[PDB]
Amino acid sequence: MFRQCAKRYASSLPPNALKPAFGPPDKVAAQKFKESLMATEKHAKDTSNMWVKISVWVALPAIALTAVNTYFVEKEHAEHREHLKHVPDSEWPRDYEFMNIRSKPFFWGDGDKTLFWNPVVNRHIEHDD
Amino acid sequence: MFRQCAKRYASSLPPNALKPAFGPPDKVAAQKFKESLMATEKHAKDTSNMWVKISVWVALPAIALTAVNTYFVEKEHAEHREHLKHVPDSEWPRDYEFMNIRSKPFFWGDGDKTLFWNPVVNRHIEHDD
Repeated sequence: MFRQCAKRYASSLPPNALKPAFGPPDKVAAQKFKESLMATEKHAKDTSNMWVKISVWVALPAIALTAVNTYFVEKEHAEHREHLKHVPDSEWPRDYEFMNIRSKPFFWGDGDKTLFWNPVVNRHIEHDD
Repeated sequence: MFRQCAKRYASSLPPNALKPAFGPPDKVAAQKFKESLMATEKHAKDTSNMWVKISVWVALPAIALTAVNTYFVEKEHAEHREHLKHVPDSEWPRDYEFMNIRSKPFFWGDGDKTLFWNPVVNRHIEHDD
């Protein structure tokens, strides 16, 4: 019976459960910017895989130097002598066999046919196995 | 006279969709920049400069071993001093012929006489067949 004790000018019905807002905001560029991003996909490809992959890149030209440095380290020792002496000729395994054909180059020599009886034994005549 | 009214219909609705409006050049370039200056400042990054910057970081450790290698080879003659007599003869092109001409200056030398029997091959030619 008693409702609204004031005379209105136009029929209306303000909000009660929902607020339609009676004032258009100002910040509208913040939406069109974030909205364009959503659909527009920029993230792609694996950047982490390519990043670490660079390691091997510089690791190739780098080791190339360190690799040669090693040989240079023992270069001083190599030139030096400690074991494996090289003086006599008998030590040479090739010599013996080479001595055979050596009979031609020199041609002249002492005891060629007689000395030949030595190597001929190394040949060893086989029959079957 | 006049009879222009603003609100006549008792049922209005905000235009959901609008119509296109073409015309003269709008130029979105000058606006793209003016928009950034509006609130935010100019700003200027330089992450790319980090690529060359790191170059020095890795250039320190690398050159470290490189520098040490410089003295390493120098230690060669250092440790093994006293070297009046040469060695490489076939390597150095000059050496070979040099040993021949040196036969005079030296005058007296042991081992050069017999060895001289080899270089002579170059002096005289050999015609076979």
